[PDB]
Amino acid sequence: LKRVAVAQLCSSADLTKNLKVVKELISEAIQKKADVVFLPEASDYLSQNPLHSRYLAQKSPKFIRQLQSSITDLVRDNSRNIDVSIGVHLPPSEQDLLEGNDRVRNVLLYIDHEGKILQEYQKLHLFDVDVPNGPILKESKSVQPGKAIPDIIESPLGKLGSAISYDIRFPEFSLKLRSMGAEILCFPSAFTIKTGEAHWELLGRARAVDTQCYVLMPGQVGMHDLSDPEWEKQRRESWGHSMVIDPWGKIIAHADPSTVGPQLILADLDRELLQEIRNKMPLWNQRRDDLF
Amino acid sequence: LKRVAVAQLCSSADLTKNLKVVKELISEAIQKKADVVFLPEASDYLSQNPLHSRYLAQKSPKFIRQLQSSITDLVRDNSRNIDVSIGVHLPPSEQDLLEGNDRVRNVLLYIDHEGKILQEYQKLHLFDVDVPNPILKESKSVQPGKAIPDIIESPLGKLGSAISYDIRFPEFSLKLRSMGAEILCFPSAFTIKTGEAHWELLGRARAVDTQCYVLMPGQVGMHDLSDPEWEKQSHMSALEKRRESWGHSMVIDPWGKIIAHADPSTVGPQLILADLDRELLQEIRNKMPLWNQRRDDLF
Ligand SMILES: O=C(O)CNC(=O)[C@H](CS)NC(=O)CCC(=O)C(=O)O
Ligand SMILES: O=C(O)CNC(=O)[C@H](CS)NC(=O)CCC(=O)C(=O)O
Ligand SMILES: C[As](C)(=O)[O-]
Ligand SMILES: C[As](C)(=O)[O-]
Repeated sequence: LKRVAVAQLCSSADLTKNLKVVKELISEAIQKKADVVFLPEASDYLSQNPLHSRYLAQKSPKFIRQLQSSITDLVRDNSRNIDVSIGVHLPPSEQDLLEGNDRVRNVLLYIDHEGKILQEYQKLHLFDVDVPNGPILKESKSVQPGKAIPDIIESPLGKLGSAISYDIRFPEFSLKLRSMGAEILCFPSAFTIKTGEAHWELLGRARAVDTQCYVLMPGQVGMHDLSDPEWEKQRRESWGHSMVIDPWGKIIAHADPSTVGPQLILADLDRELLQEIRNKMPLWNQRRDDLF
Repeated sequence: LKRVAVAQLCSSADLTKNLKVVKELISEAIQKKADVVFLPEASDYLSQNPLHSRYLAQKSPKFIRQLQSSITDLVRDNSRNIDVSIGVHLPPSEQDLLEGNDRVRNVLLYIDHEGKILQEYQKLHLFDVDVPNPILKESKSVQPGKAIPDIIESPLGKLGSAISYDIRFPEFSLKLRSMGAEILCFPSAFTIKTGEAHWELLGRARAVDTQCYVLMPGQVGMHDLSDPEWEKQSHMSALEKRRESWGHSMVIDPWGKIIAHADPSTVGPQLILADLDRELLQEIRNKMPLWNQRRDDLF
């Protein structure tokens, strides 16, 4: 049994305020003896519009640098290792701008105990959706789509496949990650209210059952304060309900609905249980690759 | 508003008795103005073992011919059309036998108002599983299919067909949608343990993944598999001579909402109805155009 921490937070437009919350949650995860802590999509910031996102993304490389140092500081101060999986934004590359693409990158970072960035997964599927009884969102206006399938990470919990929010809606991605050797899948998200109440738990449980993997789901929660009285002169609401799901689709950890804002949930991952399930229903020996 | 009927029943090893139940359910569906009726996997029979299955599959063609005739009779007698989707077994062909394959075919039939068979879908993924808290191995008695089922232009809209365990392989449902499906059916004989766990989850998930209406006809109850004449012939003792099914038949919309569900407080056969709305399906697809956003450059 290995210990995982899944964080639930509420990003603002303020990167310093967010970093403080992120640092405390990681510190809390170390004390509760988790080997990896998982934090939601857009943990660095959420923005009012495409232009505000481009503005804040410029501050993101600094945010990341300070995060890396905080991890090494906390590892040393606590006398135990931890790895960090976190959703951030990134500015366009120098090539990207000359190439005529001035959009930010929605990225999931994996940072080991040495503060070393092991993976930068850029979101493949972008949220361009007219939410029924909800907002009209077009992620592709401010965000550039990723170019590659992310590698399996040999994590302290085991083999990890990573994805971001809307990626969860495309089963072929999760299936491919299992084919590559995933034992654990993560879906850090800033999930809307209306789709969240409809599909969050459903999709999380389905992907766990479909792939026979543990599924980790860090989610943003509540109404986001996008207030920026520096950018405004000189709406977003997230579902929360962060959870951990076993390879049989059972919820084994869930966020406390009462407590407002930042919280941490804990679960112990069992490799024997995972192997038992895959042995009893060997789906990966039963696919019809000849046809599909 | 196109009306579908989904049937829940409890198959025995007696094809004559099973046919009677099926005829009554189709008759009821016509009276209730259903345009298509969907019946479960193995509506012709369930068997005690792989040998029993092969013995019984020999009676299946006669079951099917009589069913075809009943359909045209009922259509005539009610002056109203209905199509029928029903799971049966079929014996192996001469070619199968020539190749050393004497296993039966687990087949989903689509039969039209004229008694004409438009599709025989042979199940692709066979249930070979250690059920947590009876070991089942479908491939001992059943040969896997080799074809992807065509989309059927049904009275309700474009139909994709699948059988039970097929539901666990999302790429199959995704393919049906890619080929133009608006409705998916998963006629089934699902175990209690896996039904409790995953029946509702997988039905709803497939609905949401594909943005299709999902139809879920299920076997229910403890099956009576006794066949004294076969038991005599194969020389079985009492000790030599179990199946129980989940039921919970349902109709799910493209957003994942259960809109029709079997009544738990009735034993044996029952019919559920739902009026399907193509406009709801189109609206959902327009607002979240998943099939315009897939990454086929990578998958
Ligand atoms: O805007 C940013 O900066 C980061 N991107 C997000 O927060 C996006 C929306 S634009 N959230 C999702 O895709 C969640 C998926 C979801 O809600 C569903 O699949 O139903
Ligand atoms: O023996 C026969 O005649 C065939 N009858 C069946 O009921 C078959 C295989 S034994 N059932 C399933 O595949 C149900 C799937 C299921 O229960 C799951 O996906 O967990
Ligand atoms: C390497 As595998 C058992 O996830 O197909
Ligand atoms: C259902 As038949 C015996 O006509 O193939």
